[PDB]
Amino acid sequence: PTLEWFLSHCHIHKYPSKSTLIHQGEKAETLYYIVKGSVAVLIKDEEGKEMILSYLNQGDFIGELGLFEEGQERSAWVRAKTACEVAEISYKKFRQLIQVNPDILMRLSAQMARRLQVTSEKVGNLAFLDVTGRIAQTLLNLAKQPDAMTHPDGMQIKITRQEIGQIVGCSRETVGRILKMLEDQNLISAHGKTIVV
Amino acid sequence: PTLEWFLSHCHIHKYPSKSTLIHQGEKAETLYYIVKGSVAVLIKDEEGKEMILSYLNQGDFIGELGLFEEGQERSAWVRAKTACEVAEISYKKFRQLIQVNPDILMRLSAQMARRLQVTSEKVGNLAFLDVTGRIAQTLLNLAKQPDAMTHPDGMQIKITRQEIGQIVGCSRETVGRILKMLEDQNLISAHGKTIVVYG
DNA sequence: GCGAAAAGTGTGAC
DNA sequence: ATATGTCACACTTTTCG
DNA sequence: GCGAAAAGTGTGAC
DNA sequence: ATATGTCACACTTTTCG
Repeated sequence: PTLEWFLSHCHIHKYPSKSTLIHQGEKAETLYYIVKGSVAVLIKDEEGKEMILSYLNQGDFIGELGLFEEGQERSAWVRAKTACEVAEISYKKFRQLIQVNPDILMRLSAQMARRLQVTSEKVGNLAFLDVTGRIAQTLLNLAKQPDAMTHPDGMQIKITRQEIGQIVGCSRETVGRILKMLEDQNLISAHGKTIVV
Repeated sequence: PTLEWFLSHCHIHKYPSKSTLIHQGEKAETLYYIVKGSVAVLIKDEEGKEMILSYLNQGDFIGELGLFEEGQERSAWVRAKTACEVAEISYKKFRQLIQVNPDILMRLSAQMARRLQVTSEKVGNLAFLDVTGRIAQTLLNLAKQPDAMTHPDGMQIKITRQEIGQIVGCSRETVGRILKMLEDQNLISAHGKTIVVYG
């Protein structure tokens, strides 16, 4: 609909998996769009520890926060979870496409709107739930979003305790002994893959 | 400017301190705007422990997360920190107000860009810093807010150690202690009103 | 500006 | 208290040419 | 579906 | 190896009518 006139004016690129689309602090000049695939947003403490803030996918805009004031820089990091085709438009041409048609600027804002809600939750979990709890929300919320494939009884999913470790914010081994205390307790089963029940 | 174009379409409302302007469950259908005053956004623990997410000052929009979808609830709480003339429109008259002068969709979206930056940072702080870390930072920030009196040396923040405990995610006593330590180092001076930068 | 009622705060071994 | 992190390395379990 | 690295992971007790 | 949460209430400071 609106997207094709939009998606026409962009330069399109294919990023191999694990590439770095965006760097923290780099000066924000380009908006992006995930035409194919998925990406990861994560930030970093000067002493190297990193935390995933979210997974983004086909349909979502990227690097939109730089768009509204200028001077500023990329707020987070965006790596390629897998291959992607990314339409890229300078802020400037986009600042224009909005003057022609108001619909794409909305299609952005809706996007930032649910992300400001999904993020605020994440603050509350970090502050109210102990790790064990955050991990069960992660294993629920993960095991549903499109990556997840319909297990007979309780969807399945592929995640490393390492990575659960950077969403929940604890470490592979604590993620470890706890996860098991779930299999035992009986609300999940796992072995490389994680079978939610 | 057309912000006035906006208010002249809106309808004000006077609130008093501590009054909860929005509540975490109800249906979003109005989009506030803070004429005069400050308000605080916070969520709650399964039993009441609050966690203030951010304060919102005059010239801010409130409850704009429903504006882009139907039948979504209000996601947090918002209580007047002070008195607040808070303008109102409704979702639809607002969209009707958009397809005409695109400007304020822009002025709203911009505020929602900052918020995700600030909130992203907060999740950095909770996940990376330890309490003295997070409390120093809270103090760097509030020292920087709009509601901060000037002091010869440093900024005079006015605040309740109970509040810092909420903002930061720690209990009341932990704040009291840390606050003490920082004074001993001569980094602040406290007594209800606090001064950041020695004293 | 008054103070009385309400709200805020330390303390310390687990 | 009570919850969670941090150590080394041989260990699985998953990678793919 | 072949094995061989490459990843990813469980110790425990401070 | 560690940090911060806990519990009660005299005592201190803020509120607001």
